[PDB]
Amino acid sequence: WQECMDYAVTLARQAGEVVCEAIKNEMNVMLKSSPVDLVTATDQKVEKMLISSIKEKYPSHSFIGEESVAAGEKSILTDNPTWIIDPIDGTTNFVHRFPFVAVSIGFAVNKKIEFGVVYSCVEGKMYTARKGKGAFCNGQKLQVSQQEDITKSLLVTELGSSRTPETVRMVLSNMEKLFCIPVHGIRSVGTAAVNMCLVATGGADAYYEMGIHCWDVAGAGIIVTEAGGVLMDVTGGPFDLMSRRVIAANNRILAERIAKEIQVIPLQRDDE
Amino acid sequence: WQECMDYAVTLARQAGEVVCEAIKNEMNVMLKSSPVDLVTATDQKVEKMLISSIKEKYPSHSFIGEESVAAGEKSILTDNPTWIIDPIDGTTNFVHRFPFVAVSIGFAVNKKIEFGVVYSCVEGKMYTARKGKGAFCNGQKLQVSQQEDITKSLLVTELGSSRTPETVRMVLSNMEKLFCIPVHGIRSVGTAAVNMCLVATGGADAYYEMGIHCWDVAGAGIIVTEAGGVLMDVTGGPFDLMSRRVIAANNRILAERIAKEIQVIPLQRDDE
Ligand SMILES: O=P([O-])([O-])O[C@@H]1[C@@H](O)[C@H](O)[C@@H](O)[C@H](O)[C@@H]1O
Ligand SMILES: O=P([O-])([O-])O[C@@H]1[C@@H](O)[C@H](O)[C@@H](O)[C@H](O)[C@@H]1O
Ligand SMILES: [Gd]
Ligand SMILES: [Gd]
Repeated sequence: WQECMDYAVTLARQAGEVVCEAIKNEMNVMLKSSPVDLVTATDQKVEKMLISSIKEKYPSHSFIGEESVAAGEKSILTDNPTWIIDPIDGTTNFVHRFPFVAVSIGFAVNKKIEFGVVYSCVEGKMYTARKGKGAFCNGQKLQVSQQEDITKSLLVTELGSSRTPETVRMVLSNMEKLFCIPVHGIRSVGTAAVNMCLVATGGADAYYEMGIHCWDVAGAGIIVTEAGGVLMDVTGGPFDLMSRRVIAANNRILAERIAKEIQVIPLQRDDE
Repeated sequence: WQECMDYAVTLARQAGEVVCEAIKNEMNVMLKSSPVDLVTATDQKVEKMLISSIKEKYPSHSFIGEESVAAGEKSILTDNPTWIIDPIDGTTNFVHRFPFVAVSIGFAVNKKIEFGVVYSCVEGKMYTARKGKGAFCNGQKLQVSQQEDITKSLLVTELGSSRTPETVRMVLSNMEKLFCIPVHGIRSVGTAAVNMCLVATGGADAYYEMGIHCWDVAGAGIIVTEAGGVLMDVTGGPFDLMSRRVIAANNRILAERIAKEIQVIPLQRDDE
């Protein structure tokens, strides 16, 4: 898989180049499932580039990509080598020129992530992680923080892409519950992949969200775990990649405390 | 004042060097008025340095600083030249190594800000602005966004430092109103001065908050205005540096629409 991975880092750098040239130019902003679910031409062409490049070298492999699943392809994860691609994680940031946009590639064999690559092109930061080998940013090794006390922790989360009132209501009240524990604070930079890479560096202690997709988190998940952190479902159980929920923490102590505090929001799975 | 200003830029870059070497070392964290109201040796160290060097060169000038006020100095603004200083805006970010911390200096004469310098040391970003002379980031000229439609805007705000349940419920309730207009999104980077600097560059369309202080916003306010933005009280009234409240928007249409939507929290003024 190291060949696949070496190839992946090369593709991520190239697609990052395209994303960061486009971010300063004029854009065609179109709508996906709602007025706040957006897509530009750059989302579409970068995903096209990546999928057809990988298919060339590795014609037997499977793909799950955002814009492809949007085009009618299905998100069904099987045992076959599958590349899980978000061409632009943080499309709303991109459209606004808010300076956090990531290219994300995860690679799963037997439904387990083997390596992940996250390229934050505006910052010039390349995060990579291979199962068993550690996590790196620009060739430097990452470690999660050591905080075990929730009342001294800094959390990252997002409000999400739903404006359904009851949903929005549970998101905000889950926030209030954690805020008033109290925790030191809560941050939102606008993309799941970068929020998670900030946990891996030890800049934040935990990230949680409900509503994300498998493509938003596949690459960054192995970066957290290889840096020493943990992935978990909001029930407190095992992380389920197709479930649309994630807690990504420095350790199980903080992970479990969050799970205990927050209420589950009902969501259709990626595999339904 | 250009000599004062050139001096200020030199001082901010210097102090930024202290902050950003300190951030990679262990801190003893201390509390002020609450368990989420944090201070370290560096906040105090840096403010002392800053105030000595200025009044070394400018004996007649007045000073307002966060840790000085915590040491019993009073935050009254006269017509005298006054340096308004936050050594570290983003102390909780600093403590955690969350990569957004700023040194902030504003300079007021006759109770109006003449110039402002904000140094985001981890990114190596120096934002400066002088009345009538424009806004710059590392030599590059800033311009706010053109967005006049609130339904297509991206906002920044912070949950703040109060854990009083009445206040917190108001903060989130105001959030919910705006989120559900709907706006494209809401981000939180953890420091007012950096939040406001993101508005000046055009990356975010507007920032608002209640509960901040004159030292959090004195430097970055003139950077937004010289980039073409507007400042305003959340009441709809004129911005008031001592009122603990601010909207910093790209334009009047957005600022007034926000004031309309949100309710005011009663706050103790800085000059009281
Ligand atoms: O659409 P996108 O920018 O690729 O992915 C985004 C995620 O990174 C973010 O965590 C989530 O809150 C947004 O709703 C959206 O899903
Ligand atoms: O205390 P500090 O780090 O100098 O300044 C911080 C501000 O930048 C931030 O906008 C606010 O939400 C925090 O409560 C705090 O006031
Ligand atoms: Gd995306
Ligand atoms: Gd401060």
